[PDB]
Amino acid sequence: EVQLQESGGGLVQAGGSLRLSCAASGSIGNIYIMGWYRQTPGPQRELVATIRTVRWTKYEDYADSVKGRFTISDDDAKNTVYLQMNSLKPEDTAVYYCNYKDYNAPSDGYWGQGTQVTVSS
Amino acid sequence: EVQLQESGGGLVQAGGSLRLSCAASGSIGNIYIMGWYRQTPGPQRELVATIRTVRWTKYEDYADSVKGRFTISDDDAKNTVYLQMNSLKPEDTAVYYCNYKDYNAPSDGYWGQGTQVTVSS
Amino acid sequence: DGTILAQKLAEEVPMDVASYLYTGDSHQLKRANCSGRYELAGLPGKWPALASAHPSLHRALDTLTHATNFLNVMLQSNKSREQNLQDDLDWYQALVWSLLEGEPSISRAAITFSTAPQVFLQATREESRILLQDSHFKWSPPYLECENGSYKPGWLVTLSSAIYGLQPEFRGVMKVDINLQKVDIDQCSSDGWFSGTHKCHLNNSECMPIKGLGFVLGAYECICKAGFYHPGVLPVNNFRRRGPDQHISGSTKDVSEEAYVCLPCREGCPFCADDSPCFVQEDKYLRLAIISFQALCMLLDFVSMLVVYHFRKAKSIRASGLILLETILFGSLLLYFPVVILYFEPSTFRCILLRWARLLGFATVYGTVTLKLHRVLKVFLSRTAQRIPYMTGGRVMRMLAVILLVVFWFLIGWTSSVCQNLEKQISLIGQGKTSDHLIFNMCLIDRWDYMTAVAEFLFLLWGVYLCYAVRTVPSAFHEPRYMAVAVHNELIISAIFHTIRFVLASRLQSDWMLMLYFAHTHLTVTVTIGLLLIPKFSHS
Amino acid sequence: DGTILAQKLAEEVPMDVASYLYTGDSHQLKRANCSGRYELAGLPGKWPALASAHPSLHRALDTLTHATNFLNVMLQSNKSREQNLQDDLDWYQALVWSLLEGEPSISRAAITFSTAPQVFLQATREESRILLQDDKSHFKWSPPYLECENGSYKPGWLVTLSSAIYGLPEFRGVMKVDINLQKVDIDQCSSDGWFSGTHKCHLNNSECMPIKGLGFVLGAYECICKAGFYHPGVLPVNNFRRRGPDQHISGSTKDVSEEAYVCLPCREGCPFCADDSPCFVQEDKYLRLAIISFQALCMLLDFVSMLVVYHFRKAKSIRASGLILLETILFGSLLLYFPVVILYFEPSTFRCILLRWARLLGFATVYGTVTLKLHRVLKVFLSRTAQRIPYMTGGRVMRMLAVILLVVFWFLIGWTSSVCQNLEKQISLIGQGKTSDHLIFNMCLIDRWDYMTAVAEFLFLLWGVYLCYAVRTVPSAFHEPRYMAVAVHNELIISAIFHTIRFVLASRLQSDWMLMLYFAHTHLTVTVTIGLLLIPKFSHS
Ligand SMILES: CC(C)CCC[C@@H](C)[C@H]1CC[C@H]2[C@@H]3CC=C4C[C@@H](O)CC[C@]4(C)[C@H]3CC[C@]12C
Ligand SMILES: CC(C)CCC[C@@H](C)[C@H]1CC[C@H]2[C@@H]3CC=C4C[C@@H](O)CC[C@]4(C)[C@H]3CC[C@]12C
Ligand SMILES: CC(C)CCC[C@@H](C)[C@H]1CC[C@H]2[C@@H]3CC=C4C[C@@H](O)CC[C@]4(C)[C@H]3CC[C@]12C
Ligand SMILES: CC(C)CCC[C@@H](C)[C@H]1CC[C@H]2[C@@H]3CC=C4C[C@@H](O)CC[C@]4(C)[C@H]3CC[C@]12C
Ligand SMILES: CC(C)CCC[C@@H](C)[C@H]1CC[C@H]2[C@@H]3CC=C4C[C@@H](O)CC[C@]4(C)[C@H]3CC[C@]12C
Ligand SMILES: CC(C)CCC[C@@H](C)[C@H]1CC[C@H]2[C@@H]3CC=C4C[C@@H](O)CC[C@]4(C)[C@H]3CC[C@]12C
Ligand SMILES: CC(C)CCC[C@@H](C)[C@H]1CC[C@H]2[C@@H]3CC=C4C[C@@H](O)CC[C@]4(C)[C@H]3CC[C@]12C
Ligand SMILES: CC(C)CCC[C@@H](C)[C@H]1CC[C@H]2[C@@H]3CC=C4C[C@@H](O)CC[C@]4(C)[C@H]3CC[C@]12C
Ligand SMILES: CC(C)CCC[C@@H](C)[C@H]1CC[C@H]2[C@@H]3CC=C4C[C@@H](O)CC[C@]4(C)[C@H]3CC[C@]12C
Ligand SMILES: CC(C)CCC[C@@H](C)[C@H]1CC[C@H]2[C@@H]3CC=C4C[C@@H](O)CC[C@]4(C)[C@H]3CC[C@]12C
Ligand SMILES: CC(C)CCC[C@@H](C)[C@H]1CC[C@H]2[C@@H]3CC=C4C[C@@H](O)CC[C@]4(C)[C@H]3CC[C@]12C
Ligand SMILES: CC(C)CCC[C@@H](C)[C@H]1CC[C@H]2[C@@H]3CC=C4C[C@@H](O)CC[C@]4(C)[C@H]3CC[C@]12C
Ligand SMILES: CC(C)CCC[C@@H](C)[C@H]1CC[C@H]2[C@@H]3CC=C4C[C@@H](O)CC[C@]4(C)[C@H]3CC[C@]12C
Ligand SMILES: CC(C)CCC[C@@H](C)[C@H]1CC[C@H]2[C@@H]3CC=C4C[C@@H](O)CC[C@]4(C)[C@H]3CC[C@]12C
Ligand SMILES: CC(C)CCC[C@@H](C)[C@H]1CC[C@H]2[C@@H]3CC=C4C[C@@H](O)CC[C@]4(C)[C@H]3CC[C@]12C
Ligand SMILES: CC(C)CCC[C@@H](C)[C@H]1CC[C@H]2[C@@H]3CC=C4C[C@@H](O)CC[C@]4(C)[C@H]3CC[C@]12C
Ligand SMILES: CC(C)CCC[C@@H](C)[C@H]1CC[C@H]2[C@@H]3CC=C4C[C@@H](O)CC[C@]4(C)[C@H]3CC[C@]12C
Ligand SMILES: CC(C)CCC[C@@H](C)[C@H]1CC[C@H]2[C@@H]3CC=C4C[C@@H](O)CC[C@]4(C)[C@H]3CC[C@]12C
Ligand SMILES: CC(C)CCC[C@@H](C)[C@H]1CC[C@H]2[C@@H]3CC=C4C[C@@H](O)CC[C@]4(C)[C@H]3CC[C@]12C
Repeated sequence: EVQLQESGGGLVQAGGSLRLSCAASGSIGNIYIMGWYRQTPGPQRELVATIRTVRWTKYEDYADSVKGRFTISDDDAKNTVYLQMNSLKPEDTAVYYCNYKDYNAPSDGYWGQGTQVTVSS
Repeated sequence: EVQLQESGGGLVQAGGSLRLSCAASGSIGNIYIMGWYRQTPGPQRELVATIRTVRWTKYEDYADSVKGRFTISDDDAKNTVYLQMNSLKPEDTAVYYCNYKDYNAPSDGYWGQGTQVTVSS
Repeated sequence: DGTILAQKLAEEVPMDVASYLYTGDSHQLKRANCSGRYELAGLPGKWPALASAHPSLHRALDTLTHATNFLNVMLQSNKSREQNLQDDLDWYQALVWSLLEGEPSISRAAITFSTAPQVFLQATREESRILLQDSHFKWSPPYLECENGSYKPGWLVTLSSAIYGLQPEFRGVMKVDINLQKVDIDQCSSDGWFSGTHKCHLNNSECMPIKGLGFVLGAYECICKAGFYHPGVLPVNNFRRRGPDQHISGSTKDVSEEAYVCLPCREGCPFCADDSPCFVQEDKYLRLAIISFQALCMLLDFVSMLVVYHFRKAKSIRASGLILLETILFGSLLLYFPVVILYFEPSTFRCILLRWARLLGFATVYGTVTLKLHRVLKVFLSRTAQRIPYMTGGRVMRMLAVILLVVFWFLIGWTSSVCQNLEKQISLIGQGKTSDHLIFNMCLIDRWDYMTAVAEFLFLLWGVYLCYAVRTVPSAFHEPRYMAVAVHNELIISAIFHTIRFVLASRLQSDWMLMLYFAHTHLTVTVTIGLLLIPKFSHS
Repeated sequence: DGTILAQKLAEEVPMDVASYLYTGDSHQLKRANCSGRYELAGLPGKWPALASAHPSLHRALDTLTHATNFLNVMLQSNKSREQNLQDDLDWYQALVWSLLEGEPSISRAAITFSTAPQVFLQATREESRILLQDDKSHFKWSPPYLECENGSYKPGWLVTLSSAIYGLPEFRGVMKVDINLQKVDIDQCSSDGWFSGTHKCHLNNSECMPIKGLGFVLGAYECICKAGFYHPGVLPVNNFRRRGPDQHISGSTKDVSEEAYVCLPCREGCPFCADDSPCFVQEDKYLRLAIISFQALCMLLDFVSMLVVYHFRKAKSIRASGLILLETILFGSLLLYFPVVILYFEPSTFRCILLRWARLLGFATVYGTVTLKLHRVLKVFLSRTAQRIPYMTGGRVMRMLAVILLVVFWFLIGWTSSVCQNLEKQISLIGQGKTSDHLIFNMCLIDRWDYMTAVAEFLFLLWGVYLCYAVRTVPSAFHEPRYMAVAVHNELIISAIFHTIRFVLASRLQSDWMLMLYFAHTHLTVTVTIGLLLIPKFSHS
């Protein structure tokens, strides 16, 4: 139930980087999960990243395929949850959606803003 | 605490075996300590040892000199405890005194009865 | 209605009632299969934590949730291979043990840990070892072991909770047991476990409505099956005292687990014996003829009035005059109504008539006799000097009218003043004892009746002085000689009777009062209406 | 002495008073290198056991006891030495971090585990992350703790509870649990379970309660003591001492707020506030002083009149009246002059009886000899025409009047005796009356017997009226019967009017009005009687 603020606009090429932080203004820092629903459902070059395990000893939730891809971290008492666009790809073009997963979120969570990004080769 | 009971009479030569049955009638089973205070202060072939630590999964607390010696392990210390005469030697000729612990006793290890055993080679 | 359901549930379980009646049962005989899975639990379905049976179970469930919180924390450990080494296996069962000695009452516990069963369990409290086998804190009904017999346990619960798993449901639970034998089994009132608020054979369904304030519990309402143990709350059985009314302690009959009667010890007062202390004994050999005789006296007096109405000549009576003798023979009737009134219950209306009749009767009878005795004296002292002022009815009657006015006035004042304090106190229908703890209903003394007692005494003093004066006058029929007796008699007997009645007020029985009233009335009044009348028909 | 302790202890802790009485001041604070470090709470004891700190604290220490019991396992576990493996470190960092979520009121916690300190500390509620930085037993407590740093900050007070961990020679290590108390309040500042147990009630209760019976200074929470934590639903009520009619009463006069004072106020005669005008009726002297002086003067004049008559005998004019008769009439009137002087004082019981005892004897002695004198005149007239003169001067009339005096004595005795019996139950004499303006005044009630005496005098005087009617042509030397006729009719009319007025408008009349009416009636009837029967004896010769 937090208005997540996504700021990820900007024209970037392959190999560039960008910090798109879905800040949880209505809440506090590392308590929720992400996973960034995107308009394009057909990324042949692997999917978006996610991190943190809600509250229990924050863990790297990469699925063994995103390690050499977009990298995300936090700073303990830091709500800004940025995902650097490591090894950007042409498929990156989509509208990203930070979401909630803590509880009362059976079918994942929901987003409160959309960022329109465009990446080419 | 308790009214210990010592039953270890009987002549025995070296290599024989016998059971001293220290029974904590006025108390519960695996709740106290042993160690069998003895008068003989000059045993050149080591002496008796202790078993269990506090209350947990009765353990072997021999000093590496009684492991191949008197077997006080007992069938199950949650009962009268039998002390066995493995590899009997002439120095055993004396009177045995059972002792207890767990504090909350004015003496905390006193004896109440006594069995005198004679052992020769 | 849960009482009836419990009673029915009694007969659907063989060799089970005797466990609640008597705790042991198996101590003498335990030969049965797996029995006692569930009996009633709670009338309002179940108690999550409500009805608060001891705080021990509160802390037990609290420790349960706390411990399960540890495991819930060890759900998503990072890089948790959990190979189940010696130390890994050690940790969990060490915790299972640790969960034990934090509370006084607890039984065996176990952890499933389905990865391969990996189930680890121990024995009851104060005796624990290690045995390996090969949501929201759901409750359970009371439990008993089933492998053979029943033995000691006696309705120990099987509370447990589960744990969750992620990458689903680990299919693991943390079972605990609580021995409920050493626990107070409700109070059979103030709904709790196994007993909603009345819960016994007719706690009040037969007796209490008849007599409120039955006090069935005191501290434990009509102690129920119970059985777990006997707590210090003193289970109160058949404790409903209820004081008066049919609903009583009822130590009469049917004293057992079925004591539905409680129906006795109610007769007129808050006692148990038959009615007798509350109401003094009444006799009929004394309270019956006493009214029949007075009825006869009244009827004879009426017929005598008529007889005089049939005799006007015979000058012997002329000297008295019809108008006066008739007044006396009527005042007598009014004086004859302190006994008939006393024959019934002492209401207020009757307790007022008792004075209204007596005072008027007196003021008529010895208000005309005295005036006649005065007229004789005046005529005698006047004729010796040329003068005869006085005359019969027409002269005496108006003088008597003054006395009647005064008496009317006082009675009106007294009645009005006494029917005004009824808002606060009645002070009319009281009760007294007779040195044997016996209560009876009577009419008290107003502290004005003392004044009325002495008023008539003072009045009759004038009459006796008149008697002293007229002693030598020539009288044709000796009438003054007669009336002297009628005056002195009521000077003496009336005083004696009044003092006796007043001093022994509350120490006198009701029938005794009736006897005394009849005696006094027939010892003075009859003499008055017989002495002034009989000579008129003889000595011609 | 518990109350003054706070006041004297405020001056060893600068800037803190403002924090208790105003918790929010911390926001503007940039001073006080270190804030309060230790506050004296020993007056009730070292620490309140089973305090009124809600079960919360009980359950918190219970979770701590469960935890320490957990750590009391591997101290003796066989082969449970290891070398601080990563799995063991995870278990250790988890075992107390779990303790946080099990209680909504536990702040940061930690574990020492000296072997490599290995200590861990956590962040605030609902967001906590562990951090690692390189004898006595049974749960010893500690005083409230303040984060010194360079201020006090909002968190302010937290209790640092802890215990010990034994090992197989202790472990030289402990476990730290912190408890937030901002959400809890003091024990209503009057109970016996916390800092201010039945103390810290400066200038209340003992100062305001003994004199102020049922002062009720608390109601629900007396003497708001420290606050600082919060203002929960306990409703801390200050200056709650109402006292009803007590000498302290409301006391909403002066010294308001924290500096409480002004216990004594708003208590004068009745349960009211701010003076004595309410309840008590206005009392005047212009209608309560000259009246008694005039009454005394009239009394003294009557006395001298009696005397002068004693000094005149040979005047044949009086000879008809008879010395004894006129003296009796004058004394009767003098006695009748005591329903006003009696009303001049407070209505006791003795006086409330004296009033009837005087009025009835006067009203029977005065118009009980006039009537008889008229009767004697009538009888002598009706007898002289027929060879007879039976009546004679004082000696017959007086003896006949003795009967009326006997009857009156008797009734009064009965009435007095009856009245002094109900005193055990109710008094029904000294009552209180209203006058349509919420004011109470003390008066004497009506007995339901005075209705009867009022009509008794009326009936009696009717006889005199008839006598007056009969004697209308008798030749009289001094017209005395003509005069006495007025003395009878005047009374028959006035007394009736006065009685009805006094009975109907009874409770709706203040005391002074009653006195005025009594004096009016007395000097409208008795004075006329005396004057009429006496003045025409020293004139018209
Ligand atoms: C004062 C009240 C309470 C009672 C009064 C009762 C007396 C006065 C009444 C009751 C009955 C009456 C009598 C009834 C009948 C007769 C017959 C007649 O030829 C003369 C009058 C005479 C004789 C009456 C006189 C008055 C009387 C006696
Ligand atoms: C002529 C004489 C002898 C008759 C007897 C006197 C009569 C008038 C008296 C005797 C008893 C009296 C009653 C006594 C008590 C009560 C109850 C009261 O709440 C109303 C008045 C009432 C009902 C009285 C009315 C008058 C009464 C009936
Ligand atoms: C019937 C009852 C209740 C009436 C009231 C009681 C009194 C007042 C009555 C009863 C009898 C009456 C008397 C009866 C007869 C006479 C004779 C007559 O020449 C004068 C009136 C006189 C003297 C009456 C006066 C009033 C009287 C005394
Ligand atoms: C002299 C005799 C014959 C008659 C006297 C008249 C009687 C009937 C009158 C005089 C005054 C009257 C009383 C005056 C006032 C009250 C108070 C009222 O709340 C109840 C009625 C009551 C108590 C009246 C009852 C009747 C009463 C007593
Ligand atoms: C003798 C006759 C002619 C007159 C006697 C006086 C009568 C009328 C008087 C005497 C006592 C009086 C009663 C005394 C008390 C009460 C109770 C009250 O709640 C209603 C009025 C009532 C019931 C009174 C009515 C009037 C009353 C009955
Ligand atoms: C004041 C208290 C003690 C009452 C008085 C006491 C009683 C017992 C006595 C004392 C004096 C007595 C009186 C003395 C003489 C007379 C005159 C006589 O022709 C009639 C009776 C009469 C009128 C008596 C009535 C009763 C009397 C009043
Ligand atoms: C023992 C007691 C209770 C009995 C009552 C007393 C009676 C017997 C006494 C008291 C006074 C006596 C009377 C006193 C005076 C006289 C007047 C005389 O011309 C005839 C006898 C007569 C009338 C006496 C008769 C007996 C008498 C009436
Ligand atoms: C003694 C107690 C029980 C009281 C009873 C008294 C009765 C029986 C007494 C009291 C006074 C007596 C009277 C006194 C004097 C006389 C006069 C004489 O010529 C005939 C008998 C006669 C008329 C007596 C009859 C009996 C009598 C009336
Ligand atoms: C002697 C003459 C006047 C005859 C009438 C006597 C009357 C008025 C007197 C005489 C003695 C008196 C009693 C003496 C003692 C007691 C006991 C006391 O606890 C209550 C009053 C009571 C019950 C008195 C009531 C009035 C009384 C009965
Ligand atoms: C039997 C109980 C109820 C007592 C009543 C007895 C009465 C009726 C008796 C007792 C003594 C009797 C008196 C004894 C003597 C005489 C004298 C005689 O020449 C006329 C009748 C007369 C005056 C009697 C009248 C009746 C009398 C008063
Ligand atoms: C009965 C009480 C309460 C009140 C009435 C008392 C009256 C009767 C008393 C009080 C003062 C008395 C008078 C005082 C002095 C004298 C002068 C003397 O030369 C003749 C008697 C005479 C004239 C007295 C007559 C009786 C008297 C008037
Ligand atoms: C001769 C006349 C004028 C005198 C006046 C009457 C006297 C005797 C009356 C008036 C008031 C009366 C008092 C009224 C009330 C009380 C209180 C009571 O607990 C004891 C009796 C006592 C103290 C009375 C005694 C008698 C008394 C003093
Ligand atoms: C002073 C008071 C309280 C005394 C008691 C009241 C009565 C009994 C008193 C008051 C005044 C008295 C009278 C005073 C004077 C006389 C005239 C004398 O030639 C005969 C006696 C006689 C007639 C007295 C009789 C008794 C008397 C009437
Ligand atoms: C006729 C008049 C003048 C004289 C009467 C005598 C007087 C003094 C007597 C007669 C009866 C007596 C009463 C009898 C009983 C009681 C009850 C007692 O608990 C208190 C005293 C008291 C109330 C007495 C007071 C005095 C008393 C009223
Ligand atoms: C002037 C003369 C004739 C009047 C004499 C009246 C006397 C006897 C009367 C007046 C008031 C009476 C008192 C009235 C009230 C009380 C209080 C009561 O608890 C006991 C009786 C007692 C103490 C009475 C005793 C008798 C008493 C004192
Ligand atoms: C209260 C009402 C309802 C009834 C009672 C009223 C009484 C008190 C009234 C009515 C008629 C009156 C009588 C009328 C005429 C006479 C005859 C006269 O020579 C003396 C007074 C006397 C005797 C009056 C006294 C008062 C009296 C009796
Ligand atoms: C309205 C009221 C208060 C006024 C007072 C009433 C007075 C003025 C009236 C009432 C009755 C009247 C009296 C009635 C009858 C007589 C008898 C006559 O031979 C002389 C005049 C005399 C004595 C009258 C004088 C005036 C009188 C006394
Ligand atoms: C007959 C002449 C002298 C008047 C007598 C007045 C007395 C006896 C009576 C007659 C009418 C009565 C009033 C009638 C009605 C009420 C209303 C009631 O809520 C209170 C009592 C009160 C106010 C009575 C008081 C007493 C009263 C005034
Ligand atoms: C000032 C207030 C208190 C009223 C005064 C009342 C008295 C003192 C006054 C009022 C009117 C007066 C009367 C007026 C007229 C006469 C006729 C004269 O030939 C003799 C005196 C006599 C009979 C007066 C006596 C005194 C008197 C009754």
